[PDB]
Amino acid sequence: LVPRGSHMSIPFPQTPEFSGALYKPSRIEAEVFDLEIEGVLPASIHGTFYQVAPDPQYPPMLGTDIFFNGDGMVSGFHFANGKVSLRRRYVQTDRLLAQRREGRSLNGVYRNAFTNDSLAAKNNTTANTSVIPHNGVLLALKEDALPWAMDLETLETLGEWTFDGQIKSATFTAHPKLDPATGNLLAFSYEAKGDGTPDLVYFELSPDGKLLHEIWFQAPYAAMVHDFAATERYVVFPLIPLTVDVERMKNGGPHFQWQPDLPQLFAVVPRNGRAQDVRWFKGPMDGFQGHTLNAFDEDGKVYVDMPVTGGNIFYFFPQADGHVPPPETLAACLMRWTFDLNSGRDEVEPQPLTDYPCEFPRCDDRYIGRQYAHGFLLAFDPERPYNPANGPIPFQFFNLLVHLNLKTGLSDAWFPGDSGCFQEPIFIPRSADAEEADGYVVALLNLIAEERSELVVLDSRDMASGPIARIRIPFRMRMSLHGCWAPG
Ligand SMILES: [Fe+3]
Repeated sequence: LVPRGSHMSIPFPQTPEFSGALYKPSRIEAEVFDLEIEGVLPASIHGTFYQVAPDPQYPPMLGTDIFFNGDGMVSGFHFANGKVSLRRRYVQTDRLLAQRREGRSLNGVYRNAFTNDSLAAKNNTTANTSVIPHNGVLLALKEDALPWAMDLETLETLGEWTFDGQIKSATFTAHPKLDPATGNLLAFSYEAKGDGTPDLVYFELSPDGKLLHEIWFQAPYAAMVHDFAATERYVVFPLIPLTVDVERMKNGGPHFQWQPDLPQLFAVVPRNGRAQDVRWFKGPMDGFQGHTLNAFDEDGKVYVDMPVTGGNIFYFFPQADGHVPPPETLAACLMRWTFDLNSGRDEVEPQPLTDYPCEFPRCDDRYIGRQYAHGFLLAFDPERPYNPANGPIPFQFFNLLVHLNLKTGLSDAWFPGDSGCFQEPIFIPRSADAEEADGYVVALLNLIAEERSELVVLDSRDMASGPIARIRIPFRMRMSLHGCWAPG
């Protein structure tokens, strides 16, 4: 390093979080006016697939970092009349612009601003986790701060979005939902009054941005609430056993720490209710709640479907003794939780809906919060062939794109070959008439031995047959986090 002097950018680390087809940095802001398509893209698909990826503008100041900490890079694939175009742009966060001003990374440990350079922006957010259309803009979200608005067509950054000053929490979820009956934005905040606070808030916003209802209450301790579930009548907050200690953070340590002897906790509250209506339920220890597939309620009972994993998958938030289990050890599958508000019992056990591990679930947007029978999922089957030119098996490697029928319990999956894996899918209805889950499943396919990327389109009526269309991208797309479909 010394012979590089002080005027070069420092090298990226040679760690797994910066290596291979999935995690090597890209940093490409791009416009591709027309994409090559193999196969036949249905001409009736009309709208934009937005996705956000962490994609660090600079090598991290500390010489190491986690995937979840990268500057948000939003892609929009716009589908019209059989043609697809791509725009990819950074969210111009205060954090990004400060780093660009200095020409280097100014930010330290994930969600620990005490370890930043004093020239870092005050707002620590990277707006890197999800995207959703709301009130005429695209919101780029990350759960440590308010979201950042972008122009739906150009992906120009509009600024921090405060919802016309109505949202008074310190943070806003990256897992809001759109209510399919009203178009309301259903959202929440944890650590809602600052670092380490136990405050939780539910928010409900009209499609035109008006705050319709809020419910402030407190958890028994500060914990990660990554995703949530909203039904017709209830909201459920899953508190993952990852706890916050501000003193540990002042000393340079991680924002969260896994607690292996702390029950999974759920707060269940009426959607139009108040703090005093909150009820708490407890699940097993040493397990953690994945992303919500869907949820609904009927009579006394709230049902929530999600992956549940039997131990700490977050190696960067280790328990106090430093131990982290080998990810391969951990039992995971899709589960249904049932919260019976009329029962005597606080204690819940999740019931399996699959016998295989999976993540990145997607239901039909039109059935969010309602009784439903279908989900799309990514899964990893370790017995499928794996081309050794892929390199070592990366974090968030999923070699199957799956349609699960909840009525029969059967799965219909596409395997893309031994050099392929997937990013989070979206579902596009075949028409506004179409029955539940009848349409197209669209996802990025990473061809990791070639370091190439395609956006694939499958027909939900026959997933095993593979793509009806493969949209070739002329550069490698880094692994992403969440995306959404915005219908024209
Ligand atoms: Fe998420």
